[PDB]
Amino acid sequence: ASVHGTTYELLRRQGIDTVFGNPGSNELPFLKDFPEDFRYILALQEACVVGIADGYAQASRKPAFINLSSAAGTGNAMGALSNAWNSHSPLIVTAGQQTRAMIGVEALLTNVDAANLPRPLVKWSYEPASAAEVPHAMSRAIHMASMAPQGPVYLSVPYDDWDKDADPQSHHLFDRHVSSSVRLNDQDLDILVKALNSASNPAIVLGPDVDAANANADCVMLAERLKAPVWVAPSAPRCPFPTRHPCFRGLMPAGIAAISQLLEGHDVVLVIGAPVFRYHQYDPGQYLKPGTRLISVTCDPLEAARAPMGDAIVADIGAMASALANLVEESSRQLPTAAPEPAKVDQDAGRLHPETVFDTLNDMAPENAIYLNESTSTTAQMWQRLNMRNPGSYYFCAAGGLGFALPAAIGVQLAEPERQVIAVIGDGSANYSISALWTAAQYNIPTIFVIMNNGTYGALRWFAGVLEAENVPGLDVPGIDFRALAKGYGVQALKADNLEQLKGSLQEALSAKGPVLIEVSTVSP
Amino acid sequence: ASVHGTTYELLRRQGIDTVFGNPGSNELPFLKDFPEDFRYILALQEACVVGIADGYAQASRKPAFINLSSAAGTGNAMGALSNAWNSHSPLIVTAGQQTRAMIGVEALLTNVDAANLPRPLVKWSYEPASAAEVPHAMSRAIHMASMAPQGPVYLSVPYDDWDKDADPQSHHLFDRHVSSSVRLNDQDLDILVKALNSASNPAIVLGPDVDAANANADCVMLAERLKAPVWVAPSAPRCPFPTRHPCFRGLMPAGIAAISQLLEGHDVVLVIGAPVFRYHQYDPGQYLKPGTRLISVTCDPLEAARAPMGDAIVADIGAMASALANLVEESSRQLPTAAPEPAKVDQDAGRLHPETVFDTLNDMAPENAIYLNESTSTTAQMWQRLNMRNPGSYYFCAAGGLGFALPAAIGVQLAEPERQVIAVIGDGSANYSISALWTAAQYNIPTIFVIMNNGTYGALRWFAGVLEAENVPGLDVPGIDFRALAKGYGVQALKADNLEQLKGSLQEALSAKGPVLIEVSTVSP
Amino acid sequence: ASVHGTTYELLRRQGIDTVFGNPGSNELPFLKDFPEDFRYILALQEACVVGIADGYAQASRKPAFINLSSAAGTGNAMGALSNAWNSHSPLIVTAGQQTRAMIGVEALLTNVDAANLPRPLVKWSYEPASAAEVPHAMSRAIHMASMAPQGPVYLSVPYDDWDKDADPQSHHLFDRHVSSSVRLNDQDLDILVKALNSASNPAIVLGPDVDAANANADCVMLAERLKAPVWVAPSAPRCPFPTRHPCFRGLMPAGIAAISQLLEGHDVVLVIGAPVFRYHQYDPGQYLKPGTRLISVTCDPLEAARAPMGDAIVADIGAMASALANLVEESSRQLPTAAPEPAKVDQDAGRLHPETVFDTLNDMAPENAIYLNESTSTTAQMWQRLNMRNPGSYYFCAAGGLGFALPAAIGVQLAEPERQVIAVIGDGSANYSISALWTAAQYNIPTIFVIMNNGTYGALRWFAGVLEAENVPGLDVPGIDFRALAKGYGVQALKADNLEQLKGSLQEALSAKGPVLIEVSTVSP
Ligand SMILES: Cc1ncc(Cn2c(C)c(CCOP(=O)(O)OP(=O)(O)O)sc2=O)c(N)n1
Ligand SMILES: Cc1ncc(Cn2c(C)c(CCOP(=O)(O)OP(=O)(O)O)sc2=O)c(N)n1
Ligand SMILES: Cc1ncc(Cn2c(C)c(CCOP(=O)(O)OP(=O)(O)O)sc2=O)c(N)n1
Ligand SMILES: [Ca+2]
Ligand SMILES: [Ca+2]
Ligand SMILES: [Ca+2]
Ligand SMILES: [Mg+2]
Ligand SMILES: [Mg+2]
Ligand SMILES: [Mg+2]
Ligand SMILES: [Mg+2]
Ligand SMILES: [Mg+2]
Ligand SMILES: [Mg+2]
Ligand SMILES: [Mg+2]
Repeated sequence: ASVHGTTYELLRRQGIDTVFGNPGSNELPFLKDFPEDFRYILALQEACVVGIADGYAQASRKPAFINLSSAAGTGNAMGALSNAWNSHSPLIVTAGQQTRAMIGVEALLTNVDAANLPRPLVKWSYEPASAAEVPHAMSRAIHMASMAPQGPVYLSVPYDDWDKDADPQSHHLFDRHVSSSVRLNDQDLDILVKALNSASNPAIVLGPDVDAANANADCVMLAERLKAPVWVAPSAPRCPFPTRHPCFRGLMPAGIAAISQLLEGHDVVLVIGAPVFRYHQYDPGQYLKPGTRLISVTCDPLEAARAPMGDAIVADIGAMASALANLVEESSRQLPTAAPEPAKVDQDAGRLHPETVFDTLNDMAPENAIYLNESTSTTAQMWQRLNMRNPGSYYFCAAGGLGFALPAAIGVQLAEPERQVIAVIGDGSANYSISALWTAAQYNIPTIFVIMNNGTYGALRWFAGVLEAENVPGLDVPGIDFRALAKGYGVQALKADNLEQLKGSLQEALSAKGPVLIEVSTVSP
Repeated sequence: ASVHGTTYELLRRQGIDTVFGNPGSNELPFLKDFPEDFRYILALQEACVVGIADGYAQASRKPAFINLSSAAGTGNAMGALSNAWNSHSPLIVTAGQQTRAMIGVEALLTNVDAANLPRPLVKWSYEPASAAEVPHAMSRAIHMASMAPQGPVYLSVPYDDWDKDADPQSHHLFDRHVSSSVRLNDQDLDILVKALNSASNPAIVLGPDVDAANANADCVMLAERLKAPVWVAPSAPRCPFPTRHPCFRGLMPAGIAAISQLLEGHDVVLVIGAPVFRYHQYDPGQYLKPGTRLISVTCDPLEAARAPMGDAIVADIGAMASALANLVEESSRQLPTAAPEPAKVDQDAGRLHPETVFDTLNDMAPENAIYLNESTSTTAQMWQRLNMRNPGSYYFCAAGGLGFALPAAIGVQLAEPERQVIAVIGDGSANYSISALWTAAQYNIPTIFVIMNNGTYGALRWFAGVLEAENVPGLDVPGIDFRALAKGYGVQALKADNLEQLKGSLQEALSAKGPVLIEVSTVSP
Repeated sequence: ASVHGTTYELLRRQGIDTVFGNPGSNELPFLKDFPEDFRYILALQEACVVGIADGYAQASRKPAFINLSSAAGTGNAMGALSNAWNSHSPLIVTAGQQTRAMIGVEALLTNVDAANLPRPLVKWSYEPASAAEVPHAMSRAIHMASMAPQGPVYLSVPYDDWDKDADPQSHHLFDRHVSSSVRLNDQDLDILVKALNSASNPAIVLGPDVDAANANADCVMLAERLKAPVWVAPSAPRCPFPTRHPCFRGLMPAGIAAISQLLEGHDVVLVIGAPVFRYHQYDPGQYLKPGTRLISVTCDPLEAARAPMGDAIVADIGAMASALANLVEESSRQLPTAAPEPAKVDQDAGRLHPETVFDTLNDMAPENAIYLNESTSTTAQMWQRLNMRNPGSYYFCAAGGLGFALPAAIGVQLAEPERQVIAVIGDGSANYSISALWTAAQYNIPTIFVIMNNGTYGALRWFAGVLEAENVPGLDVPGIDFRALAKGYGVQALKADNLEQLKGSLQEALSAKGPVLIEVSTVSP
């Protein structure tokens, strides 16, 4: 067998059947004789390639495979990799390298010091020392991406390797099963369970690794047993809990003082599947108030190490959530009562308040819709206004890197063909990965894109106001016609200048057979 | 509180009470006002500092704290860090940096790009962005070193940071408890247990993380239940099993073909706490023979990812070994019978055969002796000839880096004051970290050093023979007087030119009140 | 031809004929069939290997070639590499890697992520992607080490590469000539010359790259023409000027305020071949006083970029010094008058003051002696008391990393067999690379080692006093018998407890046929 044949067999035996890519010369010897059982999903720029693959991996809860073009292709994707790192996305990023005979002279397309290029945004980065090593290196990449804490990995392959003879002993790679599905030993788990049972006023905080693990239902059971309020950890990349469940208390503010104030009076705070904590704004104060102790369950040693307070347990979130939910006592305390309905903001017949948009989406979207958020000034209102009953219903750029949601929404829709994906994206954010629209059109992936057009980088104007920072340049983005951009890439386009038009446009989009972009005229901050 | 006061409080609250170091200018502001409850152990060169700390950590099964002098001090220790990486040794390596005001100009003693210096031999490497961050960074270092898979970490601290005011919120760091004491979920563990119970001819292979976890006794129970032979994984850094137990089969040869041949006919091979596998010599063939399947339990994702065959489970070795030992059925098969006694090699009244030395050590040493090995051509015979009944009885440089055993033997003896440590070190190896002897003398740490003097780099002569490599320079090391070196550093010295003298010297050494070096004249290969 | 044959031919065609090494398994296929025209110099630990090679390179003014054993060997040398980086030493560091077939599994002796290991202390670091690339990679290493600014480089080679067929086109590598012997263009050089000619009170500061370039005599001519005082830049690794020439003003204090004060009243300060500046102690103030402007000529862009003041020119020091010396006008100003003789310190019949030792060395040593300094508390007095008329007469650890002088003195003596080398080394410093003594004995390299024994880390006690730092541990190093250590490694040993004995010992050492160590009892600080 050739290295080419052996590598594709390894991929298929490990459950990989799709290649997300943008091709180049160094990758042609890999992509040739492309297996008939594999799919290739082309995107027009590498931030888009990786964003699509990322959405696909996060929604499918399995690794996604990517193929990029040497250093420049890899480099174009590095902003996307920053998000993937923070979301623990299992991405296998491969890039083609020059033929071994031309690497020394640094021929055009040589990826110099290749393994260092994507650092520090990958768990493992490597270029094999010989062609016959390639299948083994691929095996390492697959497992490194897939083991807790999941994350992106990078493999660079000289293009002449693919046609070389494989080592017959590579067959031992094909069916390897590697598990990190582990939980705290019985003795210490019993101690934890007793602490939870004994708490007088427990609280629960959930992060994105809960949704990644599909631990949502177990966390619901845990919250109901403990009769505990449930918050989502700040800067949330995913939604880990049904947002209209009686215990739900919403998205935590991303500030030190704000969080300790919210947790005041709670004697035990159990954090599951989140960093402690992904703060953003400078909001100095106490990490916790006197009387509150914190216990974190995380899949990531780096998270456990850097928490400024609390105990921690490093384990698989699925295994831990299931064990805790099934072991804790049913508290005799009263179940928390549901948060009240959000207020209806006054809305005239002109430009749309974001609150109006979210209320309308919630009214019209199917109950199993999936939302993506890259409308950076409206996140708090989005979290209050969308009833998300099911797992896998929300994605937001985990490192705050714009250019995620547009392509990721296409990958999510590919992963979940029966769930309508609706990406709510600001006019500023829409540009970073605008060419991803083409992939939706070409493959007829029926994502709906809602562009919130207020003509400005609103979140930055807000932060500038907070800083009392005057005379900041570059905050306005006038003069973008999103319907024309959609037409440019072959996506049906609609405009909504008022509520009547928004309702009409959404009705049309929800009944469409392909992707649709709706440009919404929203109020200026 | 100052950063100095807060950091020492964090260290003591996290169980650290000893600093292994060689001091420099950038470290004086850390070392001043040294707490009266802490010990400082000086060594004269940094390979020695780190080797001592490494032995101490491995034997104590807890992190050891190191303080080195900027880049040059760190650099002098990097060979020692290579061993520590391979042995999963929990080492907190700190180094002083220039004052922040002088870093930009690159004043003398500036550690440039400090965090990159010890890579790739550390789990985490960092320099804090401000003085008030230092305690938090130290907390991260402690936990990163201590979490599975354990390993060395690096923290660089500008010397002006220590006198600055600490953040009062740093108190939340002091008592953090972080656990990685995890094992496979019940459902999948039951599957594993059933596979072991159903095996017709199981075999067990154990690596150093078993001894690190003190899982030895549980592995004995497991082997007795399964009625399975037990091998030690190749290139063994520690001894994970009693070497005269009936199931014990010794050290595996470090070759691909040799290992698959040894495992032939075993249907299930369970590897615990080892890489799969730390081969050395080129010995091509099948990774496993038809009919053999392999299951690896490892604490290290990097090990699980790179195994060329078998399934893997990434979990704590202590928790897994205990669970397996207590869950498996007692097989009705016959218990394996003990390996026969080693042959007595013919010995005249002249220079000592290594076999004679090991037999004599085994005869005379206490049953709870601890051995270290850096006699590179005699390892196989050492493993056959020493009855090591107890955990923590053997150490060998885990990355094959010479200069480990001499200082490590001092750290081990410090960790285990009631167990006689005997380091068996070749004449070549003895030189790498020779100045460590001084620390044994100064602190009266009563390690016994047995120098095997055959005048040559014997293992290299052997490998050259294997390669049929002629005209290799640099293989002979004549003209070293080890008694004089011992005298130079204040250690009692004895010579053994024959068996009578070896017995006399060992009797003297075993009754001595301080460290003793015995130079043994061994046969030339 | 084989890669082995082709690589040794490249080395010899590029002027390399000596390998400094400590061998290991991965290097045996390189070292076998060692060419009869090459020398191999063995040292017993890698800090010693690199120190010896460094002294050899610095004194010979040409690259030195080193061969180390995988990661652990490389790591043991990293403190030595820190000095080599700061001294711009052209060192070609090679290390053996595992066979390509065993790299993936990370067999024992695999150097993981090899090229990152010596960073940031090398100019270039690399592992070739195939065997046939090895000669080209070696060519790159040779030239990278040798081009201005000179420095260490690193090449990792899988051991199976050596026996493979070389590319016949590699012959084009053999005779490549690469020059960086460049100077400022005529127009701008004329501007510089006019500025120097027009200065009313110029001063000159010289650094180690002057001595490396053998630009010393040209700098003497320049100073005589400009009638300018000459200082040596702080933390001096080499001596760039005759120390009894009338213009000489000595070693600058390594402090910001001290230097600007010394330069006050000088309108133009010309710095040649030094960083601006290698300060050490914290001594805040003005970088330059009003009225002083600075112009730096440096071979190193990194130095030019980081200077906090002045203009800079990046060019070859030899070419620039020669051009300036020959272009400037002869000033009608009076030539500076020579510094007065140093005072004779009172000396009784007991332990030696360092001043006495240096005066005695100056009295007894040949006029072409070469000194090395690792007596850290006595540097200022050494610089005042040794008349060093010739180039290449002084070396001091350029990054302040101890363990340099003892091995470097052996390399310098090998480079300069007709010039008596005298290394003055503190009792503390002597231990870092003590085993280097063996190389001097084995190859009969007649270096004289003068150990200044005061029982303490004196420079650290001094700095602690400056910090008013109390209760610092680890500052005393009692109980070392240096005569016994010398005997241990086969070097003739003498002791000097008083001046009479010092004179007798020096007379004996200067007439000896081999290396000699003199242990001098010096006064305690
Ligand atoms: C790749 C990238 N570039 C720039 C930013 C900075 N940025 C920017 C430019 C924001 C404004 C986005 O504007 P929008 O139109 O998408 O949404 P809002 O008007 O609701 O803020 S929010 C923010 O953090 C970023 N996060 N990521
Ligand atoms: C730091 C370092 N340098 C060099 C080596 C190479 N090496 C060397 C030099 C060996 C010979 C050791 O000789 P010895 O006298 O200690 O023992 P034997 O004579 O029994 O081999 S074994 C080996 O791998 C190494 N492993 N580590
Ligand atoms: C590799 C390394 N380790 C530690 C130091 C710290 N250090 C040390 C330990 C000094 C004392 C040297 O003592 P000495 O006996 O050689 O000389 P003095 O007594 O004259 O200071 S000076 C100094 O910077 C260093 N520079 N380099
Ligand atoms: Ca906007
Ligand atoms: Ca030997
Ligand atoms: Ca001293
Ligand atoms: Mg258990
Ligand atoms: Mg699907
Ligand atoms: Mg490094
Ligand atoms: Mg379970
Ligand atoms: Mg103890
Ligand atoms: Mg010109
Ligand atoms: Mg010469």
